[PDB]
Amino acid sequence: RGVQMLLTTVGAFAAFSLMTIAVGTDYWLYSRGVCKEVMTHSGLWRTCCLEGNFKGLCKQIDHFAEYFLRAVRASSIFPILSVILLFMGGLCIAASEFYKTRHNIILSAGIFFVSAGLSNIIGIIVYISANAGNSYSYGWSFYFGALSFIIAEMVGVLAVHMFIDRHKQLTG
Amino acid sequence: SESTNEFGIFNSLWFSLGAFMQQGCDISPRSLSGRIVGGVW
Repeated sequence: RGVQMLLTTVGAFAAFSLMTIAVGTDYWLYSRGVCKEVMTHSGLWRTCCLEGNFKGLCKQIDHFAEYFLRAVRASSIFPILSVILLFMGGLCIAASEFYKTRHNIILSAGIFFVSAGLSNIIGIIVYISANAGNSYSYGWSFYFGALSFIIAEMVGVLAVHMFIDRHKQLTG
Repeated sequence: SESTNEFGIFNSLWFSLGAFMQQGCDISPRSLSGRIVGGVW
C-alpha cells in the first residue's frame, strides 16, 4: 500500500504492446514452403519465401469432425479475444485517477487478466496441434506471445494485492 | 477478518506443487469454487 498504487499498472502496458506483434509478423515457424520448396518463414495468414529467387515474395494460406477446430484455426480468433480482454483490463485500471474508493474500480480488473491468460492457452494449443499436421523450429513471435502471457499473469495477482486491503479497511 | 480463511497467493501456489505429485499439502479448500479446481487438476 503506497508506491504500488502506480507501479502495479506498468506491466499490462508492455504485455499489450507485445501481444499485437504476434498477430501480424510472419515469424511463427521456420520450414520449407512454396511461393509458386525453398525455406519459408510462416505467419497466421500467409507465408514468405527466403533463401531463393522468391526471397521476399509471399502468398496466402487457406483451408476453406474437427471441422470446427479447422474453422477456429482459419479464423485464429483467440489472439484478438485475449488482446481485447487485456486492453479492457487496462481500461479498468486507467480510470483509477478518478472515481477512486469505489473498490469496484479495482476489483473489476482481475477477470480480464485471468481471461486473457486462459485464452492464450487454448490459442497456443490449437495453433500448435493444427500446424503440427523434422528439424522444424519455433519463430520468435511464439516467444513474444509466451512472454506476454508471463507478464499478464503478474497483474492479476497485483490487482488483488491492491484491492484487498481497502475492502479489509471496511471489513476488519 | 481475512484470516477467517487462508488460501493466499503463496498457499494457493504450494497447494498446486504438492497436488501435482500426489504428495498433497497441509490444507485444501473448503468451498466449492475452490474444491472444483483441485477436482479437475
